[PDB]
Amino acid sequence: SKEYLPDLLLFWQNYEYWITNIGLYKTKQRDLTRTPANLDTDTEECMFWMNYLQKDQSFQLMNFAMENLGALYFGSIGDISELYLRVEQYWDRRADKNHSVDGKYWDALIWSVFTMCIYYMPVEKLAEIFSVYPLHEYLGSNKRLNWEDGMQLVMCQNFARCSLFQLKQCDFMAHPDIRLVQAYLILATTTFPYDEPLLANSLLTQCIHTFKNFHVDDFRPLLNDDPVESIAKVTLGRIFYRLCGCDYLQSGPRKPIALHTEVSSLLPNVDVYREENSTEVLYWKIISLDRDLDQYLNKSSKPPLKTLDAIRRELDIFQYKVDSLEEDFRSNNSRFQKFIALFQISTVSWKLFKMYLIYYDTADSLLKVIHYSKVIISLIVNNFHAKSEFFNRHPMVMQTITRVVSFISFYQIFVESAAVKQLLVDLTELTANLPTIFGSKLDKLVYLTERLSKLKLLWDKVQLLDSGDSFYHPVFKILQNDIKIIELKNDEMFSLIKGLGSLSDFRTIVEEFQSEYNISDILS
Amino acid sequence: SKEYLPDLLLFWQNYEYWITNIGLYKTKQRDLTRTPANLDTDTEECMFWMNYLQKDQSFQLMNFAMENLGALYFGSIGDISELYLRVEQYWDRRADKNHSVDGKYWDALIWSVFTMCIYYMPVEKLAEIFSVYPLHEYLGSNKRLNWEDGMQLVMCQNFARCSLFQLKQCDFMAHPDIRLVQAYLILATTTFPYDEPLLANSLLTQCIHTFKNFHVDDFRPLLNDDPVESIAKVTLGRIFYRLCGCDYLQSGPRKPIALHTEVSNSTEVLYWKIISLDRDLDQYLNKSSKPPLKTLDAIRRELDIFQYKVDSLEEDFRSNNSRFQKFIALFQISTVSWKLFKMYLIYYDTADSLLKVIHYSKVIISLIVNNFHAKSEFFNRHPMVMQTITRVVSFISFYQIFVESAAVKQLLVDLTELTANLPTIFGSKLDKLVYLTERLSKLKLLWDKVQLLDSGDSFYHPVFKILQNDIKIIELKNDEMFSLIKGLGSLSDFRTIVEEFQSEYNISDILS
Amino acid sequence: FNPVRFLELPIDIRKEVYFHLDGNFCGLEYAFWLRYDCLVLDCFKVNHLYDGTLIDALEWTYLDNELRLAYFNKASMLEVWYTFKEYKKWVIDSVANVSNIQFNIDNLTPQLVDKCLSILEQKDLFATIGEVQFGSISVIRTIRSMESMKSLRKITVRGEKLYELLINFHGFRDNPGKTISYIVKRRINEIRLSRMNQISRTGLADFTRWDNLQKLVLSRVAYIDLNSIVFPKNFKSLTMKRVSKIKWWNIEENILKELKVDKRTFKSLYIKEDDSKFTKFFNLRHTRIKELDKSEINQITYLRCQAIVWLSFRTLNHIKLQNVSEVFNNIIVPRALFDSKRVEIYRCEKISQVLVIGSRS
Amino acid sequence: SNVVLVSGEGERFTVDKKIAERSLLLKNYLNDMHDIVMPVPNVRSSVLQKVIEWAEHHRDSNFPDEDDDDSRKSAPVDSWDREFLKVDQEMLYEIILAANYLNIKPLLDAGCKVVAEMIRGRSPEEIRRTFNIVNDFTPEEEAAIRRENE
Repeated sequence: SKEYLPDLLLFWQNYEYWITNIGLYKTKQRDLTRTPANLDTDTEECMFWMNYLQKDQSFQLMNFAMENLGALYFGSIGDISELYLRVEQYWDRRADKNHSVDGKYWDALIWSVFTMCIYYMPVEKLAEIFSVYPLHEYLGSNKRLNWEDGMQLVMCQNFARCSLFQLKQCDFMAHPDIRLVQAYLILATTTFPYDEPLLANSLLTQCIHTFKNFHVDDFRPLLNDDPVESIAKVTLGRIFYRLCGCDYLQSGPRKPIALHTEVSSLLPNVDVYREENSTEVLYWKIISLDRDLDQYLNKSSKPPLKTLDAIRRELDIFQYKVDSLEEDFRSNNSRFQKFIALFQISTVSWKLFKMYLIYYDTADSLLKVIHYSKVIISLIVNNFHAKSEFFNRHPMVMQTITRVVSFISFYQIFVESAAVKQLLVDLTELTANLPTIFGSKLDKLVYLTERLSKLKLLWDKVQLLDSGDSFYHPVFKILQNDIKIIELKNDEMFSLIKGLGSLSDFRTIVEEFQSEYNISDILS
Repeated sequence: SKEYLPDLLLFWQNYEYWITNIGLYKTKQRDLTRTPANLDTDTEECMFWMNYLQKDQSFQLMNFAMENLGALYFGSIGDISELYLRVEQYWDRRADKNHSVDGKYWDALIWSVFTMCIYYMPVEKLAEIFSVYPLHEYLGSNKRLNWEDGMQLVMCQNFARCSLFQLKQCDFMAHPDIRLVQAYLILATTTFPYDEPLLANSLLTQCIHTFKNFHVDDFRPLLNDDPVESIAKVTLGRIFYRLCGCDYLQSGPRKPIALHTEVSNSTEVLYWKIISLDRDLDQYLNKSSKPPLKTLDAIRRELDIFQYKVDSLEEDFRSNNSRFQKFIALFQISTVSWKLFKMYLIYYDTADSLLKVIHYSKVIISLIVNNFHAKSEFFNRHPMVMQTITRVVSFISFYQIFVESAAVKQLLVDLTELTANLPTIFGSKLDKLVYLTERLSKLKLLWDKVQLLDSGDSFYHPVFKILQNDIKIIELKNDEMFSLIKGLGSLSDFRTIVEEFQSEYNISDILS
Repeated sequence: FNPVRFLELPIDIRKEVYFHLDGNFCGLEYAFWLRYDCLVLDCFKVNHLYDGTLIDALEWTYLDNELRLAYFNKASMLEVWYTFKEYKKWVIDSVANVSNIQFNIDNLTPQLVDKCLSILEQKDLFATIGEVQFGSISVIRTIRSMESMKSLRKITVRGEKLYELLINFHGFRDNPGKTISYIVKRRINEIRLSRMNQISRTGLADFTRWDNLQKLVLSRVAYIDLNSIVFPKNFKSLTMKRVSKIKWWNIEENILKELKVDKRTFKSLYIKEDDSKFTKFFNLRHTRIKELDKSEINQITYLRCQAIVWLSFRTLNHIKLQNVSEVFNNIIVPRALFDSKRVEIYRCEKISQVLVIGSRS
Repeated sequence: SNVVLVSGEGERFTVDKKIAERSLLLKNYLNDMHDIVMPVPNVRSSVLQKVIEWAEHHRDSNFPDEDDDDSRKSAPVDSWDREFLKVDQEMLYEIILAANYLNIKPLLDAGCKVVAEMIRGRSPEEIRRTFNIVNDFTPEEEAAIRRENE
C-alpha cells in the first residue's frame, strides 16, 4: 500500500515549522554559568573598529549606497543626500570631547548605514577600497585569509556591534527617539537578526515600545496640520510598515510581544488598504501574504481553500503591479527593487502551491511546485553574472532555498519521480553556488539536506511494517524525535530552575542513525 | 446660578489624572541637544560608588532587611536567609578579574536588595553604619550637609544606578533571565520609578518580555509534575501578581505595553486583590464615562469583605515584619476605601458621602500619626503614602477652594501640617507637593477676591481658565511629536488676571 | 457521459465545472432520482468544503409534515431536499459542524412559519442558521425568536415598507417587541437590501445603531444619495448591484472650495498622464481615469487634497459596482483603493469620468 | 521575437510573444529581467497545438474580467469556441487540464461551460436513476430506496 503519504505530508508542516524555521535560525543554546561577562563592555573592540575607518572610505561607502542600495533605506531614512551633512558633522564632531544625545543618535544611524554598505558590497570593490592587513594585525587570526575567504562577515558583524555600542552610549532606554528604530531597520537587512536572535528580539521590543510611545495610528495627515507635521507622519508611516515587515521576519516562541495589528488582506486596528502604496507597504503586503500562508504550520487545523484562492488572486494582482512598476533602469535602483519584489512574489507562489500539494492534493500541484522552483532557480542563476552578484545577498534568498531544498529532499525520500530528481540536482548545484556571506548558516543548510539524503537510504533498505491501525518504520521515529529534541531545546523552564532553583531492531536502528546524524548539529 | 459644582467635580477627574499623577510623577522634561551622552557610561561613577560599600556594613544591611522588611521582598525573592549564600559568593568573588553572567545576575539582585535596605532605613542606624565625609569628598558639595538634608536619597539613587550598571554589564538585552524581574521588583519598592520614569518603563517592558519568554499561563500544580516545577510555578505566580501590581503603579501615556490580562501565600493574593480593586476604581480617571451604581456597590461589598479579612489578620509586637505587613494592608484598604467614597462624592452626589471622605481621611491621618512615634517611623517611607497623601491633599484643597466648611478646614490644616512632616527621602516630590498645595491656596484667594460671572450660557472665572490651561500645558508637554520632528531632520482685565497668575504661579515648576 | 472519470478528476477543476452549473442541475422534473445522483452530492460536498461560496441557498421548510432542508432554483423551483440526519451524515462523509443555513420568510406561509419555528426550537437545536431573509404577523413571530438565534451573521431586507421600520435609526419608538432586541444587533456582520427605490427618503439613511458591519449590499435600488448616508465605526465594504442614476460624494465640490479655482479651470487641471502603465490591465475602455498634475500643485497641498478625499470616505476597503448607467456628481476616488484592485467597476460603458487621487510611485 | 513552448512529448512549438501573452504564465515567466523557451510538462502535443490555435483565434477579443463572478454566470457561449471544443471527452478534459496549468481563465471557463452543458442535460431517469460510485450507501439503504421507488 502507498497510503502512508498524506499523513506524512501533513507531518511535513510540523517538521518545517520546528526544524527549518525555528531550530535553524531562531534558537540559541545559552548557558549562563559559562558565557563570559561583558567586562570589556565592547569599548576596546569598537574603539578599534571605529578608528579603523577613514574619511574617504566612508564617503566611498556612501556613494556606493547612494547609487545602488536605495530600495532598502529609501523608506527608512528617506533621501541620503541629506545624510552627507550628517557624515560631515560626524567627522567634524569626532574631535569633540563632549557629545550630545542627538549627535550620538545620528552617529549610530550612519554606522548602521555603513554596516549595510559593508554587507552589500562585492569582493572586488571591497578589496579595492579596504585593506585586509590591519585586521589580521589586530584580530590575531590566520594571515592568509582574504575578503572572499570569510573576513567580510566579521567586519560587517563588528560594525553592527559598534552601531549597538553607540546606541549603548546614548542611554537609549532613558531617551526614546526614532533614530533607534531607523538604525534597526538598517541592521535588519544584514544577517544580524540571524546572528543574535535574542539581541534582535530585545532591540525589536525596544523599537516597538519606542514607536508606540508616539501614539500615532493613522498616517494620513489632516487638514489642520503643520506641513512639517504631515511630512513627519508620512516618514513615520514608512518606518512603521518597514518595522512590521522586519517584525514578522523574527517571529517564533521567543518573540511574544507582537506589533502585528496590521489586518491581513481579506480574511486589526490598522487596516492596510488605506495607505498610498509605496515600496515599503508593497513589501509589507507581500510579507502579509507570506504570514497568512505560514500560520498553519504548527496549528492542527487545515486552511480553507477560500483563503488559498484569495491568496492566488491577490498574488496575480501584485504580480502584475510588479510588471507595472515602471521606473528608469539607468539608475539600477529599480533593478534591485524589481528583483526583491519578483523574488518575494515567487516565494509566496511556491508556498501557496506547496500547501496546495500537501493539504488538498489538487490538479498538478507538484508540477507547479517544480515550475516555481525552476523560476526561483532562474531568478538566482540570472544574477550569477557580473556587476550584480551581491543581489544574491539579500537574506530572503537564504530563507526560500531553505524552504525549497528541504521539501524537495523530503518528498524525494518517499515518492520517486523523474522531474523531482533533476530538480533536486539543480538545487544541489544552486546551494553551493550561493554567496559565502551566509557563512556557517549556509553550511548548516547543506548538512540538513545531506541528512535527508541519507534518510532516503534507510527508507530503502528497511521494509515497512504494519499493525493494521498505524504504520511503523524507523524514519517515522527519527523524524518524530527531531521535533521532540528541538521542542525540548525551546523550553525555558530549566533556565527558570537554573535561575531560582537548586538543580527490537527498530529502536536499535533509530539510536544508530541519531547517534550518527544528530539533528542538534543545526542549532545555533 | 450655582451649577458649576458637578461639572467641576467631573473636571477634577481630568485634573487628577493629568496633574497629580502624570505631571508630578510621570513626566520628565528632556532635551536631546543639551543632555550629556555619558561616554564613560557611569563606569567612573559606579566604580567608586561600589568601592565605597564595605562588607560588614552590607551584612548589617541584610540583617536589617531580615528583621524589619519582610513584607516587601517576600513577593519577589521569598526568604532572604537563602540569599546570604549568594552575598557570601559575591564578597568572595569580588576580588577576581573575570566574571560570569549568572554571578552578575546575583550581583544585580543583591545590589537591588541593598537599595531597598538603604531607602527604608531609619536615620540613626544609617548614621552609625555609614560615614558622611567621603560622599562630600566625591560630590564636592557642602560638608555641613547631613542625612536628613537629602544625602540618603542620593545614596539610594547611586545604589539604584550601580545596580542598573551591573545589569548593563550582563548584556541583559541578549540574555533574558528571571533575576532581572526580581532585581527590578526590589527596585520598585523605592521611588526609583519616580526619579527616572521612562528608564523604569523601559526596564518594565524588558521584564514583561522576560516573563512572557517562559510561556507559563496557569500556575496550578498538576499530578504528573516534578514537585520542583510546582514550587517554581507557585513562585512564578507570586512574581506575576506582584509584577502586575508594580505594572499598574507605572501606567500612563509613556508606557503602552501593559501586562494586565488578569481580571476581577495568602498575603500576596490579598495584596493583588486590593490593588486590582484599586485598578477597577481608578480606571475612570482619564475616561469620559461614569461607573454604574451596581459597580460601586459591588466594590463596596468586596471592600467590606477585605476589611473583615484585614480584621481577620493578626499582628505581632516582637515580630516587626507583622506590624509592617499590617500597616501596609490596612493603609492600602483605607486608600481604596477613600477613593471609593471620593467617587461616591464626585459622580452621584449621594448623601453620607463627604462625611465618609472626612472619616477615611482622618483614618489615613491616624494611621500616619501612629507611626510618628519611635520604632516605626520608617513606615511612612513607602511610596503608597506619597501617592495617597498627594491625592488626598489635592482633593481636599480643591474642595476647599469651592466649598467652605469648618470640618473640611480643620481637615485641611491637619493635612497641611502632616505634609511638611513627611520624611525627607521623598525630597523634590515633597517640595513640589507643597508648592502645588500653596498654588491651590493662592487660587482659593483668587477665587475669593474675584467675582464669578456668566454670559447667560456658561460661566467665566479666572480660576476655571487657569485650571484648564494647566491640563492643556501638561498635555502639550507629554507629546513626542516635537522629538519626532527633531529626530527626522533638523527642520481684557480677565486675560490680564489670568496672565499675571500664570506668570507668577507657573505650572512648569512641578515638572522634572 | 462517464460519471466515474469525472469523479477521479481533481478538485478545483471540478469546482470550476460546478461554478457554471449552479442552479440548473436538469435543463419537467423527475425529483425522485435527481437527489441520489453522485454529482449532486459532489456539488454539496465541495460547497460545504469551501465555505459555502457556491449556491448556498439551503432553506428550512415544512413539507410532507416534516421539517427538511431544501434548495431552490434561481427561478425558485425546488431542486433537492434533505432530511437533516441525511445531510449531517454526508457532511460527515465530506469532512471525514454546519452553521450557514439561509431562512426565507418570503418563500413560506405564516401558518407553517409558526410550526417551523416551534418544532425547530423545541426539537433539538434552534441553531446552525446564518441568514434571515425579511421582506406582518410572521415577521413579528420571527423577531421574538431572534434573541435565541445564537449564530446569525446576515440580514436581508426587501422593499421600502419593511426597511424604514426596522433598519434605519429614525424611529426610536416605544415598541420593544416590534424591533430588534440589541443582542442580535451585536453580531450582524452583513446586511443586504433589495427590491426598493430610495434608501434615504422620508428622513435619513443612518446606520449608526448597527455596530460591526464589514459588508453591505445595495441591490436593484432606483435612486440613492451617498451624501445623505452616514456609516458606522469599523465599516469595511460597499457593494452596489444594478441601479439607476445615483449621486456620489461631494469630494469635487470640496476640492473646488479648497483651491478657490473654477470648474473649467479645474477641467484643465485634471491631468491624464499615467493612464498607460497599469490601468490598461483594468480593461475599462470607456472610463479614462484622470489624476492631478504634479507640476500644477505643491506637495503639502496634494497631501491636503488626499485628506479632503478621505473625509466622508473614512473606513472603506472596496467599492464594487455593477451596471449603474449614470452617476451625477463627478467620481473622484483615492488611489489607495484604486492602485490595488479594490475599487472595481465592471460593466459601465455609460460612465465616462473617473478621477483618481494619490501617488503611483 | 518569437517564444517557443515545449510540449510533453517533446515537440517544440513556436508562437509570437504578443500571442503568448494570452497565457497568464508567459507574461510572468518572461518578465524576469530585460537586460524565451517555456516547458509545459504532461501535455500531449496535439492538445498544446489546439490551445495555441485557440490563442491565435482570439488575438483581439475583449474577454470580461478576472474577478467578475456574475459575467461568468451570464454566460457567453461563443460560436467558434462551441465549434472548437466539439471533441471526445478525454481530449476535452486534457484541454481543460492544460488551460488550468497555463493559467488561462477564458479557455478554462469555456471548457467548463461545455462540460456544464453536458452534465446539465443528462438522461432523466436513465443515467440519473443509476448511481454508480456507490459509497456511504449501505445495501440496506439502497434496498430502502429501491423499495420506496414503488
